[PDB]
Amino acid sequence: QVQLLESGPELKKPGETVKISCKASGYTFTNYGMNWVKQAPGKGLKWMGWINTYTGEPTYADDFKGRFAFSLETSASTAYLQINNLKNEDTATYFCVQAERLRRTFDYWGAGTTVTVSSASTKGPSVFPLAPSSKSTSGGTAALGCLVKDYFPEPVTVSWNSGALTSGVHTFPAVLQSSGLYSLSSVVTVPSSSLGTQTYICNVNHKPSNTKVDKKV
Amino acid sequence: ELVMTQTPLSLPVSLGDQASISCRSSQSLVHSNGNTYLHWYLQKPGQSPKLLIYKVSNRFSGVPDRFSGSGSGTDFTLKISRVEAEDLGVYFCSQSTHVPPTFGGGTKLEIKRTVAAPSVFIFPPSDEQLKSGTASVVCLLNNFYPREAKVQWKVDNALQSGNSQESVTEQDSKDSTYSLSSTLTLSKADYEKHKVYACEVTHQGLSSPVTKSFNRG
Repeated sequence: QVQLLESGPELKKPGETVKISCKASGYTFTNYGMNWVKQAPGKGLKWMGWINTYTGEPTYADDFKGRFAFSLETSASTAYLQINNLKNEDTATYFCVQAERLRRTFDYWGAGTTVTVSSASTKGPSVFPLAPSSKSTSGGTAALGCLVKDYFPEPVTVSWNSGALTSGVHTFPAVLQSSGLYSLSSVVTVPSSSLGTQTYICNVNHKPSNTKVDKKV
Repeated sequence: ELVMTQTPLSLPVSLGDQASISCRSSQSLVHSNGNTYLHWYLQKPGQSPKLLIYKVSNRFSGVPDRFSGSGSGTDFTLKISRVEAEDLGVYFCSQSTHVPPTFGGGTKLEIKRTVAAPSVFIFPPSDEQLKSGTASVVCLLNNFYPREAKVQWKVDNALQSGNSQESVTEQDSKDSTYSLSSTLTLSKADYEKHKVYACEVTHQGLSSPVTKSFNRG
Protein backbone atom coordinates (compact mmCIF):
# COMPACT_ATOMS: atom_id res chain seq x y z
CA GLN A 1 0.00 0.00 0.00
CA VAL A 2 2.71 2.47 1.06
CA GLN A 3 -0.43 4.59 1.33
CA LEU A 4 0.15 8.31 1.80
CA LEU A 5 -2.84 10.40 2.77
CA GLU A 6 -2.40 14.21 2.78
CA SER A 7 -4.50 16.90 4.44
CA GLY A 8 -7.12 19.00 2.60
CA PRO A 9 -6.53 22.12 0.42
CA GLU A 10 -5.40 25.31 2.15
CA LEU A 11 -6.33 28.95 1.48
CA LYS A 12 -3.94 31.41 3.18
CA LYS A 13 -3.03 35.13 3.26
CA PRO A 14 0.58 36.44 3.00
CA GLY A 15 2.59 36.18 6.23
CA GLU A 16 0.49 33.43 7.80
CA THR A 17 1.68 29.88 8.62
CA VAL A 18 0.45 26.55 7.21
CA LYS A 19 0.91 22.99 8.46
CA ILE A 20 0.25 20.16 5.99
CA SER A 21 0.15 16.53 7.15
CA CYS A 22 0.89 13.21 5.49
CA LYS A 23 -0.27 10.01 7.21
CA ALA A 24 1.58 6.91 6.09
CA SER A 25 0.92 3.27 6.96
CA GLY A 26 3.11 2.02 9.78
CA TYR A 27 5.07 -1.24 9.45
CA THR A 28 7.24 0.52 6.84
CA PHE A 29 7.26 4.13 8.07
CA THR A 30 10.89 3.92 9.22
CA ASN A 31 11.83 2.03 6.06
CA TYR A 32 11.77 5.11 3.81
CA GLY A 33 13.10 8.65 3.87
CA MET A 34 10.19 11.11 3.93
CA ASN A 35 10.82 13.69 1.21
CA TRP A 36 8.78 16.69 0.13
CA VAL A 37 8.47 18.20 -3.34
CA LYS A 38 6.67 21.31 -4.50
CA GLN A 39 4.94 21.79 -7.82
CA ALA A 40 3.92 25.32 -8.65
CA PRO A 41 0.97 25.64 -11.06
CA GLY A 42 2.31 24.41 -14.40
CA LYS A 43 5.89 24.46 -13.16
CA GLY A 44 8.40 21.65 -12.75
CA LEU A 45 8.93 19.50 -9.66
CA LYS A 46 11.18 20.97 -6.97
CA TRP A 47 12.68 18.80 -4.22
CA MET A 48 12.38 20.62 -0.92
CA GLY A 49 14.18 18.13 1.24
CA TRP A 50 13.50 15.19 3.55
CA ILE A 51 13.42 14.06 7.13
CA ASN A 52 14.89 10.89 8.67
CA THR A 53 12.09 8.75 10.09
CA TYR A 54 14.61 6.77 12.13
CA THR A 55 16.32 9.78 13.78
CA GLY A 56 14.02 12.71 13.08
CA GLU A 57 16.72 14.84 11.43
CA PRO A 58 15.71 17.18 8.57
CA THR A 59 17.80 18.09 5.57
CA TYR A 60 16.61 21.16 3.66
CA ALA A 61 17.34 21.95 0.05
CA ASP A 62 19.12 25.28 -0.45
CA ASP A 63 15.97 26.89 -1.83
CA PHE A 64 13.95 26.00 1.25
CA LYS A 65 16.16 26.96 4.15
CA GLY A 66 14.39 29.51 6.31
CA ARG A 67 10.61 29.41 6.38
CA PHE A 68 10.21 25.59 6.10
CA ALA A 69 10.05 23.05 8.88
CA PHE A 70 9.94 19.21 8.45
CA SER A 71 8.47 17.31 11.40
CA LEU A 72 7.21 13.83 12.29
CA GLU A 73 4.78 12.11 14.63
CA THR A 74 6.28 8.61 14.68
CA SER A 75 3.42 7.53 16.96
CA ALA A 76 0.69 8.44 14.46
CA SER A 77 2.95 7.45 11.54
CA THR A 78 2.40 11.05 10.38
CA ALA A 79 4.79 13.53 8.71
CA TYR A 80 4.23 17.32 8.65
CA LEU A 81 5.34 20.30 6.58
CA GLN A 82 5.07 23.82 7.96
CA ILE A 83 5.63 27.05 6.02
CA ASN A 84 5.58 30.32 7.94
CA ASN A 85 5.47 33.91 6.66
CA LEU A 86 3.66 32.56 3.59
CA LYS A 87 4.18 34.25 0.19
CA ASN A 88 2.16 34.23 -3.08
CA GLU A 89 5.05 32.26 -4.60
CA ASP A 90 4.40 29.46 -2.07
CA THR A 91 1.11 28.81 -3.93
CA ALA A 92 1.60 25.23 -5.13
CA THR A 93 0.74 21.59 -4.55
CA TYR A 94 2.97 19.91 -2.01
CA PHE A 95 3.76 16.21 -2.28
CA CYS A 96 4.89 14.05 0.58
CA VAL A 97 7.02 11.29 -1.05
CA GLN A 98 8.44 8.10 0.49
CA ALA A 99 11.92 7.21 -0.77
CA GLU A 100 14.05 4.07 -0.58
CA ARG A 101 17.80 4.24 0.17
CA LEU A 102 19.15 1.46 -2.05
CA ARG A 103 17.29 2.40 -5.22
CA ARG A 104 17.36 6.06 -4.19
CA THR A 105 13.94 6.51 -5.80
CA PHE A 106 10.74 8.36 -5.00
CA ASP A 107 8.62 5.19 -4.68
CA TYR A 108 5.27 6.33 -3.27
CA TRP A 109 3.79 9.80 -3.67
CA GLY A 110 0.99 11.31 -1.64
CA ALA A 111 -2.03 12.82 -3.39
CA GLY A 112 -0.58 16.30 -2.92
CA THR A 113 -1.90 19.15 -0.83
CA THR A 114 -2.76 22.38 -2.60
CA VAL A 115 -1.86 25.61 -0.87
CA THR A 116 -3.16 28.94 -2.18
CA VAL A 117 -1.66 32.16 -0.76
CA SER A 118 -3.59 35.33 -1.49
CA SER A 119 -4.79 38.59 0.04
CA ALA A 120 -8.03 38.52 -1.95
CA SER A 121 -11.34 38.24 -0.15
CA THR A 122 -14.05 35.71 -1.04
CA LYS A 123 -16.02 37.15 -3.97
CA GLY A 124 -18.76 35.79 -6.17
CA PRO A 125 -18.33 36.25 -9.92
CA SER A 126 -20.15 38.56 -12.30
CA VAL A 127 -21.59 36.67 -15.28
CA PHE A 128 -21.74 38.37 -18.66
CA PRO A 129 -23.12 36.97 -21.93
CA LEU A 130 -20.89 36.25 -24.91
CA ALA A 131 -23.62 36.88 -27.51
CA PRO A 132 -23.73 34.87 -30.76
CA SER A 133 -22.82 36.93 -33.86
CA SER A 134 -25.97 38.98 -34.54
CA LYS A 135 -24.85 40.73 -37.74
CA SER A 136 -24.22 37.15 -38.89
CA THR A 137 -27.20 35.12 -37.61
CA SER A 138 -27.65 32.35 -40.20
CA GLY A 139 -24.16 31.16 -41.07
CA GLY A 140 -23.94 27.52 -40.04
CA THR A 141 -22.50 27.35 -36.53
CA ALA A 142 -23.07 30.05 -33.94
CA ALA A 143 -20.66 31.28 -31.24
CA LEU A 144 -22.36 31.70 -27.82
CA GLY A 145 -20.89 31.81 -24.32
CA CYS A 146 -20.61 33.19 -20.82
CA LEU A 147 -17.73 35.17 -19.24
CA VAL A 148 -17.54 34.43 -15.50
CA LYS A 149 -15.24 37.10 -14.17
CA ASP A 150 -13.75 38.48 -10.99
CA TYR A 151 -14.29 35.76 -8.42
CA PHE A 152 -12.25 34.32 -5.58
CA PRO A 153 -11.27 31.64 -4.73
CA GLU A 154 -11.41 28.70 -7.14
CA PRO A 155 -13.36 26.80 -8.25
CA VAL A 156 -16.43 27.65 -10.25
CA THR A 157 -18.59 25.11 -12.08
CA VAL A 158 -20.50 25.94 -15.25
CA SER A 159 -23.12 23.86 -17.01
CA TRP A 160 -25.38 24.74 -19.93
CA ASN A 161 -29.15 24.29 -19.94
CA SER A 162 -28.90 22.60 -16.55
CA GLY A 163 -26.63 19.98 -18.03
CA ALA A 164 -28.69 18.95 -21.05
CA LEU A 165 -26.13 20.70 -23.26
CA THR A 166 -22.59 19.27 -23.24
CA SER A 167 -21.46 18.76 -26.81
CA GLY A 168 -19.45 21.64 -28.26
CA VAL A 169 -19.09 23.06 -24.73
CA HIS A 170 -15.61 24.33 -23.78
CA THR A 171 -15.06 25.67 -20.28
CA PHE A 172 -11.57 27.13 -20.06
CA PRO A 173 -9.22 26.93 -17.07
CA ALA A 174 -9.42 30.09 -14.93
CA VAL A 175 -6.75 32.73 -15.22
CA LEU A 176 -5.38 34.75 -12.34
CA GLN A 177 -5.86 38.41 -13.18
CA SER A 178 -3.39 41.08 -12.01
CA SER A 179 -6.10 42.04 -9.55
CA GLY A 180 -5.71 38.65 -7.87
CA LEU A 181 -9.22 37.73 -8.99
CA TYR A 182 -9.94 34.79 -11.29
CA SER A 183 -11.80 35.02 -14.57
CA LEU A 184 -12.93 32.42 -17.12
CA SER A 185 -15.21 31.81 -20.06
CA SER A 186 -17.36 28.81 -21.04
CA VAL A 187 -18.33 28.72 -24.70
CA VAL A 188 -20.56 26.44 -26.87
CA THR A 189 -20.88 25.93 -30.62
CA VAL A 190 -24.52 25.53 -31.74
CA PRO A 191 -26.32 25.63 -35.11
CA SER A 192 -27.12 29.16 -36.19
CA SER A 193 -30.57 27.86 -37.07
CA SER A 194 -31.17 26.91 -33.44
CA LEU A 195 -30.63 30.54 -32.44
CA GLY A 196 -34.01 32.01 -31.61
CA THR A 197 -35.67 28.64 -31.16
CA GLN A 198 -33.29 26.97 -28.72
CA THR A 199 -32.77 28.97 -25.55
CA TYR A 200 -29.32 28.88 -23.94
CA ILE A 201 -28.64 29.45 -20.27
CA CYS A 202 -25.28 28.98 -18.60
CA ASN A 203 -25.46 27.76 -15.01
CA VAL A 204 -22.65 29.21 -12.93
CA ASN A 205 -22.04 28.23 -9.37
CA HIS A 206 -19.38 29.45 -6.99
CA LYS A 207 -19.67 27.55 -3.72
CA PRO A 208 -17.10 29.52 -1.72
CA SER A 209 -19.42 32.53 -1.95
CA ASN A 210 -22.61 30.49 -2.24
CA THR A 211 -23.23 32.37 -5.46
CA LYS A 212 -25.38 30.80 -8.17
CA VAL A 213 -26.39 32.60 -11.32
CA ASP A 214 -28.22 31.59 -14.44
CA LYS A 215 -27.67 33.75 -17.46
CA LYS A 216 -29.69 33.49 -20.61
CA VAL A 217 -27.43 34.18 -23.57
CA GLU B 1 22.80 21.66 -9.21
CA LEU B 2 22.57 19.10 -12.01
CA VAL B 3 20.32 20.00 -14.95
CA MET B 4 18.11 17.46 -16.72
CA THR B 5 16.82 18.50 -20.12
CA GLN B 6 13.94 16.45 -21.56
CA THR B 7 14.02 16.88 -25.32
CA PRO B 8 10.51 16.24 -26.51
CA LEU B 9 8.55 18.89 -24.64
CA SER B 10 5.40 17.45 -26.20
CA LEU B 11 5.16 14.16 -28.06
CA PRO B 12 2.19 13.57 -30.36
CA VAL B 13 1.50 9.89 -30.89
CA SER B 14 -1.06 7.54 -32.37
CA LEU B 15 -2.42 4.86 -30.07
CA GLY B 16 -0.73 1.52 -30.65
CA ASP B 17 2.45 3.24 -31.85
CA GLN B 18 5.82 3.47 -30.09
CA ALA B 19 6.89 6.51 -28.08
CA SER B 20 10.43 7.60 -27.26
CA ILE B 21 11.15 10.32 -24.68
CA SER B 22 14.67 11.66 -24.13
CA CYS B 23 16.50 12.91 -21.02
CA ARG B 24 19.94 14.56 -20.99
CA SER B 25 21.76 15.46 -17.79
CA SER B 26 24.25 18.29 -17.16
CA GLN B 27 26.79 15.90 -15.62
CA SER B 28 27.29 12.15 -15.69
CA LEU B 29 24.74 10.48 -13.41
CA VAL B 30 27.18 7.64 -12.84
CA HIS B 31 27.67 7.60 -9.07
CA SER B 32 31.18 6.77 -7.87
CA ASN B 33 29.69 3.61 -6.35
CA GLY B 34 28.88 2.44 -9.86
CA ASN B 35 25.09 2.73 -10.13
CA THR B 36 23.40 5.37 -12.29
CA TYR B 37 20.42 6.77 -10.39
CA LEU B 38 18.27 7.95 -13.29
CA HIS B 39 14.53 7.22 -12.87
CA TRP B 40 11.34 7.86 -14.89
CA TYR B 41 7.94 8.96 -13.64
CA LEU B 42 4.54 9.54 -15.28
CA GLN B 43 2.11 12.06 -13.82
CA LYS B 44 -1.50 12.18 -15.06
CA PRO B 45 -3.76 15.24 -14.64
CA GLY B 46 -4.94 15.60 -11.06
CA GLN B 47 -2.74 12.69 -9.97
CA SER B 48 0.55 12.44 -8.12
CA PRO B 49 3.58 11.27 -10.10
CA LYS B 50 4.22 7.53 -10.35
CA LEU B 51 7.53 5.71 -10.49
CA LEU B 52 7.90 3.71 -13.70
CA ILE B 53 11.59 3.00 -14.23
CA TYR B 54 14.52 3.19 -11.78
CA LYS B 55 18.29 3.04 -12.25
CA VAL B 56 17.99 3.50 -16.01
CA SER B 57 16.21 0.24 -16.97
CA ASN B 58 14.58 -1.36 -13.94
CA ARG B 59 10.81 -1.47 -14.08
CA PHE B 60 9.18 -0.74 -10.76
CA SER B 61 6.66 -3.24 -9.39
CA GLY B 62 3.42 -3.37 -11.37
CA VAL B 63 4.66 -1.44 -14.38
CA PRO B 64 3.58 -2.84 -17.83
CA ASP B 65 6.49 -4.33 -19.79
CA ARG B 66 5.78 -2.09 -22.77
CA PHE B 67 7.73 0.54 -20.76
CA SER B 68 11.49 0.24 -21.06
CA GLY B 69 14.51 2.45 -20.37
CA SER B 70 18.05 2.85 -21.71
CA GLY B 71 21.10 5.15 -21.55
CA SER B 72 24.45 5.17 -19.72
CA GLY B 73 26.08 8.41 -18.58
CA THR B 74 24.46 11.70 -19.51
CA ASP B 75 21.95 10.51 -22.10
CA PHE B 76 18.89 8.36 -21.34
CA THR B 77 15.77 7.21 -23.17
CA LEU B 78 12.37 5.91 -22.14
CA LYS B 79 10.48 3.91 -24.74
CA ILE B 80 6.86 2.80 -24.78
CA SER B 81 6.01 0.09 -27.31
CA ARG B 82 2.34 0.29 -28.29
CA VAL B 83 1.01 3.41 -26.59
CA GLU B 84 -2.28 3.00 -24.71
CA ALA B 85 -4.79 5.64 -23.66
CA GLU B 86 -3.89 5.13 -20.02
CA ASP B 87 -0.27 6.02 -20.91
CA LEU B 88 -1.15 9.64 -21.81
CA GLY B 89 0.25 12.22 -19.42
CA VAL B 90 3.52 13.95 -18.48
CA TYR B 91 6.74 11.95 -18.20
CA PHE B 92 9.49 13.16 -15.89
CA CYS B 93 13.04 11.85 -15.68
CA SER B 94 14.86 12.30 -12.38
CA GLN B 95 18.38 11.93 -10.98
CA SER B 96 19.36 10.94 -7.46
CA THR B 97 23.09 10.57 -8.06
CA HIS B 98 24.12 14.20 -7.34
CA VAL B 99 23.83 16.42 -4.23
CA PRO B 100 20.20 17.61 -4.54
CA PRO B 101 17.82 15.23 -6.40
CA THR B 102 16.51 16.97 -9.50
CA PHE B 103 13.75 16.37 -12.06
CA GLY B 104 13.65 16.95 -15.81
CA GLY B 105 11.09 19.43 -17.13
CA GLY B 106 8.51 16.91 -18.30
CA THR B 107 7.38 15.52 -21.64
CA LYS B 108 3.66 15.55 -22.49
CA LEU B 109 2.53 12.50 -24.47
CA GLU B 110 -0.50 13.47 -26.59
CA ILE B 111 -2.75 12.10 -29.32
CA LYS B 112 -1.56 12.91 -32.82
CA ARG B 113 -4.24 13.58 -35.46
CA THR B 114 -4.81 15.58 -38.64
CA VAL B 115 -4.36 19.33 -38.92
CA ALA B 116 -7.47 21.33 -38.04
CA ALA B 117 -7.64 25.10 -38.50
CA PRO B 118 -9.53 26.89 -35.73
CA SER B 119 -12.99 28.39 -36.08
CA VAL B 120 -12.55 32.00 -34.99
CA PHE B 121 -15.18 33.96 -33.09
CA ILE B 122 -14.97 37.43 -31.57
CA PHE B 123 -17.14 38.85 -28.82
CA PRO B 124 -17.40 42.53 -27.84
CA PRO B 125 -18.06 43.46 -24.22
CA SER B 126 -21.67 43.31 -23.05
CA ASP B 127 -23.59 46.46 -22.09
CA GLU B 128 -23.94 45.11 -18.56
CA GLN B 129 -20.17 44.85 -18.19
CA LEU B 130 -19.37 48.22 -19.75
CA LYS B 131 -21.92 49.59 -17.29
CA SER B 132 -19.43 48.56 -14.58
CA GLY B 133 -16.36 50.38 -15.88
CA THR B 134 -14.70 47.43 -17.61
CA ALA B 135 -14.65 46.05 -21.13
CA SER B 136 -13.59 42.52 -21.95
CA VAL B 137 -13.22 41.48 -25.56
CA VAL B 138 -13.03 37.70 -26.12
CA CYS B 139 -11.52 35.91 -29.09
CA LEU B 140 -12.34 32.18 -29.43
CA LEU B 141 -10.27 29.67 -31.43
CA ASN B 142 -12.38 26.50 -31.74
CA ASN B 143 -11.24 22.89 -32.11
CA PHE B 144 -7.85 23.23 -33.80
CA TYR B 145 -4.72 21.13 -34.15
CA PRO B 146 -1.80 21.24 -33.51
CA ARG B 147 -1.92 23.30 -30.32
CA GLU B 148 0.29 26.04 -31.74
CA ALA B 149 -1.71 29.12 -32.65
CA LYS B 150 -1.08 32.84 -32.70
CA VAL B 151 -3.67 35.40 -31.71
CA GLN B 152 -2.69 39.03 -32.23
CA TRP B 153 -5.06 41.76 -31.06
CA LYS B 154 -5.42 45.08 -32.87
CA VAL B 155 -7.30 48.20 -31.72
CA ASP B 156 -7.82 50.56 -34.68
CA ASN B 157 -5.01 48.68 -36.43
CA ALA B 158 -2.60 49.27 -33.55
CA LEU B 159 -1.11 45.98 -32.37
CA GLN B 160 -1.81 45.27 -28.71
CA SER B 161 0.58 43.77 -26.21
CA GLY B 162 0.54 42.95 -22.52
CA ASN B 163 -3.16 43.64 -22.08
CA SER B 164 -4.52 40.18 -22.90
CA GLN B 165 -4.67 36.75 -21.24
CA GLU B 166 -5.35 33.44 -22.99
CA SER B 167 -6.56 30.03 -21.78
CA VAL B 168 -6.38 26.67 -23.61
CA THR B 169 -8.37 23.44 -23.10
CA GLU B 170 -6.88 19.97 -22.79
CA GLN B 171 -6.93 17.85 -25.95
CA ASP B 172 -10.54 16.80 -26.56
CA SER B 173 -11.30 13.13 -25.84
CA LYS B 174 -13.46 12.60 -28.94
CA ASP B 175 -11.73 14.66 -31.61
CA SER B 176 -8.29 15.25 -30.11
CA THR B 177 -8.37 19.02 -30.88
CA TYR B 178 -7.71 22.02 -28.64
CA SER B 179 -9.69 25.18 -28.08
CA LEU B 180 -8.42 28.53 -26.83
CA SER B 181 -9.86 31.82 -25.57
CA SER B 182 -7.94 35.10 -25.60
CA THR B 183 -9.35 37.94 -23.56
CA LEU B 184 -8.40 41.57 -24.19
CA THR B 185 -9.12 43.69 -21.16
CA LEU B 186 -9.52 47.51 -21.20
CA SER B 187 -11.07 50.20 -19.07
CA LYS B 188 -14.43 51.38 -20.40
CA ALA B 189 -13.01 54.82 -21.19
CA ASP B 190 -10.06 53.42 -23.15
CA TYR B 191 -12.51 51.05 -24.83
CA GLU B 192 -14.75 53.91 -25.89
CA LYS B 193 -11.59 55.64 -27.07
CA HIS B 194 -11.30 53.38 -30.13
CA LYS B 195 -13.13 52.03 -33.16
CA VAL B 196 -12.04 48.67 -34.60
CA TYR B 197 -11.28 45.73 -32.36
CA ALA B 198 -9.84 42.68 -34.09
CA CYS B 199 -8.04 39.48 -33.22
CA GLU B 200 -5.90 37.91 -35.90
CA VAL B 201 -5.42 34.21 -35.59
CA THR B 202 -2.54 32.59 -37.40
CA HIS B 203 -2.59 28.78 -37.16
CA GLN B 204 -0.79 26.10 -39.19
CA GLY B 205 -4.21 25.08 -40.50
CA LEU B 206 -5.07 28.47 -41.97
CA SER B 207 -3.83 29.41 -45.46
CA SER B 208 -3.20 32.96 -44.28
CA PRO B 209 -3.83 34.52 -40.85
CA VAL B 210 -7.57 34.97 -40.33
CA THR B 211 -8.98 38.01 -38.52
CA LYS B 212 -12.43 38.55 -37.04
CA SER B 213 -13.58 41.98 -35.88
CA PHE B 214 -16.24 44.50 -34.90
CA ASN B 215 -15.93 48.24 -34.32
CA ARG B 216 -18.50 49.81 -31.98
CA GLY B 217 -17.45 51.01 -28.52
